[PDB]
Amino acid sequence: GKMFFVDLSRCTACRGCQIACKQWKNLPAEETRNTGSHQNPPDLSYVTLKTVRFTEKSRKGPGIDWLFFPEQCRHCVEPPCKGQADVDLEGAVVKDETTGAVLFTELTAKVDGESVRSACPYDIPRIDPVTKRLSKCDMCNDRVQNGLLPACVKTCPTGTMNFGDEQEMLALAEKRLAEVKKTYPGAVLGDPNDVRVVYLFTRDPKDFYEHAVA
Amino acid sequence: KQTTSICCYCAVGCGLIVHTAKDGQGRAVNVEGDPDHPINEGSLCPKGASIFQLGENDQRGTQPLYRAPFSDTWKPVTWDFALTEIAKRIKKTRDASFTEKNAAGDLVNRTEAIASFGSAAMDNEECWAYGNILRSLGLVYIEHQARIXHSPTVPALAESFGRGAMTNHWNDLANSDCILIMGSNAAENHPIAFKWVLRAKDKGATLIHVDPRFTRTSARCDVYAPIRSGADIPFLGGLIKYILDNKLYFTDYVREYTNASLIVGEKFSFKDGLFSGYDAANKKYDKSMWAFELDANGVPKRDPALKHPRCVINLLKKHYERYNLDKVAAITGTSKEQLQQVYKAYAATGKPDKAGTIMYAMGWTQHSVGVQNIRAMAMIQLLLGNIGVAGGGVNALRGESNVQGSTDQGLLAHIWPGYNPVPNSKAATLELYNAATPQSKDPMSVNWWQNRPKYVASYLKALYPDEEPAAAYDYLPRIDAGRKLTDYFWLNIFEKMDKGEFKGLFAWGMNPACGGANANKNRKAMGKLEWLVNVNLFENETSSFWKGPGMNPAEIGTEVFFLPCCVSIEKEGSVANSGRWMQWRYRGPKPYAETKPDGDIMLDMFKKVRELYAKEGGAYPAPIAKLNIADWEEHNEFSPTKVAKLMNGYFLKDTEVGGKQFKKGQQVPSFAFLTADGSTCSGNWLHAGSFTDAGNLMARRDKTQTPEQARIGLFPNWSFCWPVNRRILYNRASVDKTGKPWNPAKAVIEWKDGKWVGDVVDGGGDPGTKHPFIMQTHGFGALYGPGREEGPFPEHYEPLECPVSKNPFSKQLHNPVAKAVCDPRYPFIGTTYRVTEHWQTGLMTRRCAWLVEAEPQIFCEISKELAKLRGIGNGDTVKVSSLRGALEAVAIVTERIRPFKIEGVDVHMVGLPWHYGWMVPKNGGDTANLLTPSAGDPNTGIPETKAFMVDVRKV
Ligand SMILES: Nc1nc2c(c(=O)[nH]1)N[C@H]1C(S)=C(S)[C@@H](COP(=O)(O)OP(=O)(O)OC[C@H]3O[C@@H](n4cnc5c(=O)[nH]c(N)nc54)[C@H](O)[C@@H]3O)O[C@H]1N2
Ligand SMILES: Nc1nc2c(c(=O)[nH]1)N[C@H]1C(S)=C(S)[C@@H](COP(=O)(O)OP(=O)(O)OC[C@H]3O[C@@H](n4cnc5c(=O)[nH]c(N)nc54)[C@H](O)[C@@H]3O)O[C@H]1N2
Ligand code: SF4
Ligand code: SF4
Ligand code: SF4
Ligand code: SF4
Ligand SMILES: [Cl-]
Ligand SMILES: [Cl-]
Ligand SMILES: [Cl-]
Ligand SMILES: [Cl-]
Ligand SMILES: [Cl-]
Ligand SMILES: [S]
Ligand SMILES: [W+6]
Repeated sequence: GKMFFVDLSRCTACRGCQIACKQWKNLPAEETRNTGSHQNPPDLSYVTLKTVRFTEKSRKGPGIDWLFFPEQCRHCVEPPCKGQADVDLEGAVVKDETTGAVLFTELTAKVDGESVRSACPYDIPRIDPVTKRLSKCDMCNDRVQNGLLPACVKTCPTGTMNFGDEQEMLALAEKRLAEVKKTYPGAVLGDPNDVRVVYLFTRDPKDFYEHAVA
Repeated sequence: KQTTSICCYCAVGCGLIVHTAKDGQGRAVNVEGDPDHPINEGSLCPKGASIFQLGENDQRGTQPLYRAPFSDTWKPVTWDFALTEIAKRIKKTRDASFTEKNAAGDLVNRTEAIASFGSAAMDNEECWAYGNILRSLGLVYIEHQARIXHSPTVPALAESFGRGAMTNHWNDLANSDCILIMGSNAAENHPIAFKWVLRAKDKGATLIHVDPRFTRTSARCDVYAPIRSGADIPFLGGLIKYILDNKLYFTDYVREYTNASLIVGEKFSFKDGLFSGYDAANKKYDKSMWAFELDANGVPKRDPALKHPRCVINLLKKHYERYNLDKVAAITGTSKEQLQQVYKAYAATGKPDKAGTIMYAMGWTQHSVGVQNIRAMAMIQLLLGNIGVAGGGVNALRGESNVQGSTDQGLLAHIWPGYNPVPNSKAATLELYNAATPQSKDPMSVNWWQNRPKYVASYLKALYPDEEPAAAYDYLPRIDAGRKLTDYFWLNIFEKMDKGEFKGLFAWGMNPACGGANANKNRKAMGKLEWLVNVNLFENETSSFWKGPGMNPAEIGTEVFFLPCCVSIEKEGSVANSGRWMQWRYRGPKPYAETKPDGDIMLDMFKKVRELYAKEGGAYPAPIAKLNIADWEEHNEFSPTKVAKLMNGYFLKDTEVGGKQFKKGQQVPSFAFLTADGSTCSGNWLHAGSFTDAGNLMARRDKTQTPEQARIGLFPNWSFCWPVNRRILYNRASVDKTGKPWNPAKAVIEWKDGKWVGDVVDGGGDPGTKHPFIMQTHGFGALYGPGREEGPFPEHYEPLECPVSKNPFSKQLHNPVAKAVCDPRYPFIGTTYRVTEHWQTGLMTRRCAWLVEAEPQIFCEISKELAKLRGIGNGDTVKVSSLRGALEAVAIVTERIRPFKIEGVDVHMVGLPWHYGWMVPKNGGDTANLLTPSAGDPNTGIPETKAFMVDVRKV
């Protein structure tokens, strides 16, 4: 199916992607406050399928290493979330075989949402406290089927966000890694054989986020 | 259905697609990027990406609102009532205040009792119409955004190259080999620009950010060089010395296309931080002392061997010899190591086959030597051969979507449209007005401003087509010759308002209750107005100043009219971006509720004034009654198309000009075919060529490029840029005297088979026959710039007052041609800046829940060193205070801010966003302009918002 290649070496933390996700799905805004960071919402939630995580790492001399991580569902090739939900109710979590999207339906309201969230090695699923439905990034599966890029991919001004067929995207990831590795010797791909959202990190992925990789 | 638009935020000019329900008649249902637009290719930053939420917003105004004197509430009223009552206020105030002759007996025909602020947010056709309405009413106090961020610097580019504008354009950044971003946070403030910056990097460019702070820009550059506030001129002066010492200048370019070879007259000198001609009584220079040595024809003498001791280039070498790496490293706070690395990487672009560009926006150029900061950038670029070339230029990044256009349309007190000056009281006739143009005796100097009479006559014909230009000239108001020009500008408007000297203010598409420095003073000043007209999208801190913090509505007598305007995607018209691309956009959804496009609001207001004059008489009615608004109207509404056609201009009689025959009624094809004899009208000579007999060139969405155009991304058939579609200004400097490019792989123009191919040539003529800077009196890129008030060469004068007592370059500490208290209770250098997610005062973006979600509250950015001193931890609530006011913010403790060492003492910087205001959201915080001084600048008359003294204390 399809794959995202996310070149974090080009991210300006503009948060176009974060906003474009909400504009396309007409998602509500959260109540947020500043608690000493640009990062907000602080976490994914039932109404936030993507947030840009900001981490400052000290470096000797002027400036810092400012790490940006636009988090989303990895659309796992063999998704653990689905293994858990299926025990309660097939149809809560389904795989779109055209795109590779892992999709939550309204039937997630009838499964053990806590267990589904715990099964995810990237800690992605989020529960609505009211309806008990689960939400996360759906890959903009309906745009993709209709020949459009995901909202967060089309909006990205920097070339961070890339989307296409898995062969094309894995070839781009390999080529781009070699190139970026020049400037960022610790650069690596995130779990490139297990997921459909392949991040290029500029250093230890766990510096970007504790669940950046499995 | 589906329509195209152009983002309503920053001057990148990204394209949008808008989907509207009910086959294009209902509400917007989606707004996203235009995948076919050549600048953004469908990408949008969070501001563009949330335009849907801006338009489809239940907090927008729905209809006009009236606040009675001493009332604590709004009353909803009809448009017909609101505009009739406003017309009556305008007529009463104009009739009472109109002065035919000034105290000296000179004709001025003005009212000084009404001021107007705004706006770069309006369409170009709306900006042009607005200025003409206000001037037809006799106004002279007409200002907007451009005074604050662009006016302090644009004379630097006019002095250096002959025009005030960004020299290249956004896509052109991708052709650069070295990008110096200095006085700009482009990744946050011009985000789509980083598409092209990072594409330059992909092709091997070095990206350098010179900034007091580490920002989202810095995160993506190769080199981050910290600089202490106000130390830019030292930094740039050091780069000039480095280039000269290391022989890295592009010799043939410097010799031929700059004024390097010109001989400066014997009266020029510099000693002890003072040029020759200094008047110490009035604190100004006699610039005639800076004249070149003229020959028997009145033309500057030249020594192309660059041997004469008074050659510009030899004077320049001598001037900059003080700017050694040790002194520069000591004042900038940039390590000698990092300075060398930046200088080496940037100076490497002096090679003919390399280009470097400099990007600046507002940064800290507001102060009295900001002009000289930019002058230094222009000079570095001329030494390296980077002016006129692909990937080169001085990319002076414009702020608002249409600030380029609002300035072009003369929404500033000193200019009519097209940069023709507002006449002063001694310009008694049109003939006297026209007498003022400097001439050249140099056959190779085009000196294009000699055509100004054609543009002034054609402008008068657009406004008053049935009147002879000499007669129409008497309809427009004049400023006093005897007064300082800054008396008519932004800061002095506030000062006058606080002294009770204005009866009325239009706050048209601005929020000065948050945008003006020293908000406490300005909010109280607004209570001295009799009447205030606010035209905006939402109720705001300006509309509602009378119920603001600490205000008692029962004590404020000001009448307020709030007129709700429609968002960008609800109207048609053009906006001119930073690269001068005049881009057409369409209506998607119908105007929300009873909101109206500005053009409809102003035209209806003016028509009601005209009706009052027709019924009652009053002061000097002719300018109002005879104004040609019929050319502006279709369907009983404002017509963007018809106003754009008039701004281009058309023939008012059969005309032979430029060796062609034109018929009465045809569009003027370019400003080359304007006349001074009443045969042509043109609302704005810069627009002549934008809307021809071929149609609306601004509305072209054509990516057709020749191979030469495509290689550098000119996109000449995508919209239209002034002047006459020259995408890269000064492009004759990009070739040798045979017309061959310095860099054929990235040619801008090239002489092939008897014609210039590529860009439209900036100045017609065979190769080697014309000097490349056609708007300069003498035709050269000016390394020595004797029109600047502070001197012909940039020189460090401390823009900081409080922490500096000594200047290491001379005995002159501060600008010798320019009352900070420096109270030790406020020991920190406060500064204000933007984040990616919010817009300006935040009037717009504080209404958009997705942007609030990301950046919900005012914050205060401080170093670990300042946090340690004050006992502040990350996320603590702090009180930031100054002599002018105080506010609360959330502390962000970050290594992205570091202390400055200034004269052996650590001096701490406190960063605040200026995007917050008391109206919305709940718990958002108030404007950082509570803190900022209004004292203002002697030279620029420009406020201080980038370095002002504060305290920060834990709450
Ligand atoms: N997201 C967003 N974009 C905007 C706007 C907005 O409100 N939000 N406003 C628009 C407008 S109207 C304008 S005019 C432009 C202005 O655009 P910018 O000039 O880029 O805006 P700022 O962030 O105010 O300042 C730029 C940088 O100048 C740095 N600086 C401060 N003092 C100095 C100094 O002494 N020297 C140097 N070299 N740098 C210094 C600051 O640290 C800051 O990072 O942005 C436009 N774009
Ligand atoms: N401390 C501090 N102060 C600053 C600055 C700073 O860096 N620091 N920046 C300065 C600069 S560079 C600028 S440009 C000014 C900006 O100051 P202002 O222009 O007063 O700021 P806003 O009103 O927030 O600017 C956007 C306005 O455009 C309006 N608008 C949008 N579309 C339309 C439309 O179609 N018609 C009309 N009529 N209105 C419309 C919005 O409603 C809003 O009022 O602030 C200046 N003030
Ligand atoms: S990232 Fe988690 S929620 Fe998404 S497909 Fe994989 S297991 Fe499921
Ligand atoms: S793919 Fe679609 S749903 Fe997933 S983060 Fe991007 S915009 Fe949101
Ligand atoms: S839109 Fe692109 S550059 Fe901006 S935060 Fe998202 S991934 Fe990074
Ligand atoms: S704010 Fe500027 S960069 Fe962002 S989408 Fe609008 S025009 Fe483009
Ligand atoms: Cl609808
Ligand atoms: Cl009433
Ligand atoms: Cl008329
Ligand atoms: Cl095309
Ligand atoms: Cl003050
Ligand atoms: S601006
Ligand atoms: W601005």
